[PDB]
Order: sequence, then C-alpha cells, then structure tokens
Amino acid sequence: RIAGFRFSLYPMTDDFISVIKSALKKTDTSKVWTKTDHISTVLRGSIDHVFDAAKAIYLHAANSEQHIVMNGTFSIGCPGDTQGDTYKRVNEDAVRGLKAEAPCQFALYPMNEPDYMGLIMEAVDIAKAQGTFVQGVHYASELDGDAHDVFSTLEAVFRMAEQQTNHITMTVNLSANSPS
Amino acid sequence: SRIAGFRFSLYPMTDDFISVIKSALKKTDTSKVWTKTDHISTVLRGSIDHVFDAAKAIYLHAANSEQHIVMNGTFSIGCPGDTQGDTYLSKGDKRVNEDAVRGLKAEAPCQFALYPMNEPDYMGLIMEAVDIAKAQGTFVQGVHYASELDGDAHDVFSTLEAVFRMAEQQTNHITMTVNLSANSPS
Repeated sequence: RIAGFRFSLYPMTDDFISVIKSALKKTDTSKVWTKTDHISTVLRGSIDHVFDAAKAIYLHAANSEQHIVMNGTFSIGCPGDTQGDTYKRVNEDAVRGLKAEAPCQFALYPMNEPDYMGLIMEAVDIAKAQGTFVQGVHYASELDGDAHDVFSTLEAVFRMAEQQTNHITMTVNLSANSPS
Repeated sequence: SRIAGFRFSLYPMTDDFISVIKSALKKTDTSKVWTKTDHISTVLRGSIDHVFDAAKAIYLHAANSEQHIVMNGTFSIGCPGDTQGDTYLSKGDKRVNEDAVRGLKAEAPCQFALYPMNEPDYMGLIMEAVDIAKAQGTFVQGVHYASELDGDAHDVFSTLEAVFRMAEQQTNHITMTVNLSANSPS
C-alpha cells in the first residue's frame, strides 16, 4: 500500500525556475522516492513521508514571499500499483517554525466506492471539526488557515477515506501569497 | 439536466500574470457558459460542447501570449445532487470560439486522470481512454497516477473530450483532471 503525490509548483514570477529549485532543495526528500518530468513531480513513500515532503515544499516555496501555487493529486491503492518506485517526519523539525496561509480547494475521489458521497460528506465534517473548512463550491471543498492546519486536515481526510476504500485520490490546490 | 463543468486555474510563470490571465479570458467568448471566478480558480458550466470549446480557446489564447503558462483543472459531470442552476444551455448553438481559434496553434503536452465514480469497471474505462488517445495519435505514455498526451492543443483537447464523452456515456458521475503546459522552457 504505497501513497503518492504527483504535484507541480507554480511560481507567478519571472524567476520561477529559481523559486522552484530552492524549495525542493530546502526539503529533505530523503524519505520519499522522487521523479520529475516536464509537466510534474511525483513523490512516493508512506502517507507520513509523502504528506511530510508535501507540506515542507509548500512551506519553503511560500516563505519566498512569491505568489506560488501547489497543485497535485494524492493517490493510494491504485489497482496494480507497481510494487516499486517507493521508499519519522524528517522535515517536521526544519519546518516547525515556518508559517504560511494556505487557502485551498480540494476534491476527494474514493474509487469503486458506492458510498463515496458519504465519505466526502464525512471529509467536510472533518474539516469543520478542525476548523479549516470554509465552504463548498462547485466540484470542490474550500479550506483556509495556516499551512500547518490545512495540511493536517488534508491528511486527516485522506486517511479517513484511505481506511474505508482501497483506491482513493484527492486533488489539492493551495495558493501561497495570493495578490488579492 | 446533465450539465458539464470545468474548474481550472491559469498559471503564467511571469511577473505579468494578472494581465496574461485577464487577456486569455477576455479574448475568449464565454457567452455559451456560466462562469464564476474566485481567488483560486475559475469554473465553467454548460454543455460538454460549449465547455470544451471555451477551455480550448482559453488555453490557445493564453499560449499565444508566448509566455510559459499552465492550465490545470478538473472536468466534471453527473455529480449526485448537482444543482440545475449556474449554467447556460442552448443545444442549438454552435461552438462560439471555433473560428476565432481555428487558425491558432499551441503545443499541449498534457497529463490527465479519469475518475469514473461508483464504477466497478473504472480501470477498464481508463484503458479505453488510453486506446482513444492512441487512435488519435496523441498518446505518449503512462506515468504514476496519470496518462500523458502530446501534440497541438486542437488534437489534445479533441482527445480529452473524446475520453470524457466515452466515460460520461457509461457512468453517471465522472471527473477528469488535466495538466497542460504551454511554452515550457524545456
């Protein structure tokens, strides 16, 4: 049972290649198998390491004061998920002090799950409990607050679904330093 | 009744992003779709036809600014309890951006994932998607959690719609994420 996170970092600035390269340097991806191509980067490890690396990359990039967005898909349990390309929360210490607002829009997709609308509803209540929820929009749920919280919720919701359905995915759209 | 939707974001990797995004949307004729924009994304609602017409036009216009921009978003249709509002519907209208962007070009390397919900045979449909991509000559390969496409936007968007329609036909609720990179430095 391998967890993954195919994402992309989008820095809305002329020096985006720099911005990107930096955040991925300041992050201890020693706990996850990584691979990048022209369109995106995929992380494969445990739910812990993956959500660990993910929050670390967002925090760094966000602290660049640059308006940057993290867009990716968390996946686990894919039928026939190759048994390869895989590896404590290493970045936990380094990022503990880092702060950043994480307005987010996510969508949970429990696959071949008859009761999927129920799990999504549960997902919301989880976000309402954690105080991160904000509202529902077409095709997604809205969150906010500090990146440490938002990411807490995302992982909570992921595990909740993860424990009920074999194959689930969850897309996230986090906007760091939005102009507005 | 069965309204299609597209929630997306435009990511221009340039200091002049606010302008690039405004021009792409402004240059696109969005009269055949309901639209709503917030701090994170823009959502389009209407028929599969008008939604994909708008999506492709927006991509082509953004791409033709010669800046490195990315279109990331999700196509959805058939959501249980999906409201019947927030839409523009007119089966009798032709795609409004077709002639405007016909003469436009832009490479659309893309990574996408099909999600047929509550569908026991969802892995098979994804396989069908891969075969549509090949018969169209846009298939490049498969990667973890996604299928890859390449070629001009007209063909890539044509493939995405073919895939979307194939699945929409067999399953009630399906979503399809897309990640197209235009003018990438690579």
